[PDB]
Amino acid sequence: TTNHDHHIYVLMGVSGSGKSAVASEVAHQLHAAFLDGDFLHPRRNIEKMASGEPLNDDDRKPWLQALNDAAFAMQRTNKVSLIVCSALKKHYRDLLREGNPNLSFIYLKGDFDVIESRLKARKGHFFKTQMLVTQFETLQEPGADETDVLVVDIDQPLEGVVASTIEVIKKG
Amino acid sequence: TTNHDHHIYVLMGVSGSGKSAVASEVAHQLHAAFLDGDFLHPRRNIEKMASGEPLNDDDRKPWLQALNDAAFAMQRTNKVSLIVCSALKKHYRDLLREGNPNLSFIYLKGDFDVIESRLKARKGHFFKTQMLVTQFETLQEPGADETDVLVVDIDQPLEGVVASTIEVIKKG
Ligand SMILES: Nc1ncnc2c1ncn2[C@@H]1O[C@H](COP(=O)(O)OP(=O)(O)OP(=O)(O)O)[C@@H](O)[C@H]1O
Ligand SMILES: Nc1ncnc2c1ncn2[C@@H]1O[C@H](COP(=O)(O)OP(=O)(O)OP(=O)(O)O)[C@@H](O)[C@H]1O
Ligand SMILES: [Mg+2]
Ligand SMILES: [Mg+2]
Repeated sequence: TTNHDHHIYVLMGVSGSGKSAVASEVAHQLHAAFLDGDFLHPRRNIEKMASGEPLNDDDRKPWLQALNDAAFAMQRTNKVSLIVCSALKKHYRDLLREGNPNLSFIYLKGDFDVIESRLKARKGHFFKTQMLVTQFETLQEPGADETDVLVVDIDQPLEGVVASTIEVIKKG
Repeated sequence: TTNHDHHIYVLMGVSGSGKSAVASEVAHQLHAAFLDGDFLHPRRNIEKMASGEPLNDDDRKPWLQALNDAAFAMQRTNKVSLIVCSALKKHYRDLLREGNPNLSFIYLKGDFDVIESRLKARKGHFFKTQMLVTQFETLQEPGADETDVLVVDIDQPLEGVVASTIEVIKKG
């Protein structure tokens, strides 16, 4: 049922760290399945969000379980499946891990100043520094004790992180 | 909550019509959001199918309702959203339509001989005739009364199918 020769990689990291760009390119070049985790939020969450209220860990819980389940499905028919999910808290990672031993994470790791300039570089985008601060505040970095976590250096042009991500995926 | 300025396109058609190959390349070229609808099956459907049994329409309902919420979520942040779902039965399509007035279908239309040839050209694939035959039996072509349906000619090279898809997407 779990297909141990198929693997799932959750692209994680704070907002602006490259999750969508990297994951978009990596799936293209690898012919891999690709799911953006934001699309699994229940109707409930989309409406809360539209109304400007910020989700809570109790709201994230149903979203994450659906993420879990979608990972379970993707691994039924693809050797390599990529999911985009910031996954800031260890506890979110545990919820994704459950029942998916063939799941691992690729942490797109960068420090604050690198990500900030990358967020600023978008024409017309009004940058609120506080948004990023909190991202980093919320971030619970996966340490070495989290052994299904691979880490990729973002202080690199898009092509590099894409390559490092590929290397990380192919490394076995 | 319905962003009436954003749109969702459900690429549909029988097995082998090209849904995946076309949606992939098209989302790539348009930088559109993309969801393979098979990834939204509830846990139980996956197991049921893991066990070798085919889904019945009761199984499909919650699958489709979840896909519906997924389209709902996608249109929140993407101007163009692609979803792959063969959606053969009118009923499945209504399930998708509900609460999504900004959703429409893109029918990858073509006949047996053409689809057959293509499935057969898969290297290593032992073509089983009955499969495709059942697909066509099950197909309830969207007639003119389904006004949210766009049609594309599959009897054209992939990249033309792509362009024709791109053309109907940009047509408005
Ligand atoms: N390594 C890179 N080098 C230069 N620019 C990059 C790199 N990676 C991503 N970018 C750009 O920086 C911005 C942030 O990337 P992206 O949208 O993928 O981040 P994200 O992690 O998905 O953010 P969010 O989680 O908020 O949706 C984008 O404009 C993207 O084009
Ligand atoms: N118009 C095209 N011209 C030639 N070959 C095509 C064309 N479109 C798709 N193909 C090829 O035909 C095969 C069927 O395509 P594809 O896997 O995208 O169909 P599908 O609708 O997603 O089928 P399924 O629902 O079974 O996954 C693929 O191998 C694809 O590479
Ligand atoms: Mg993103
Ligand atoms: Mg397909």
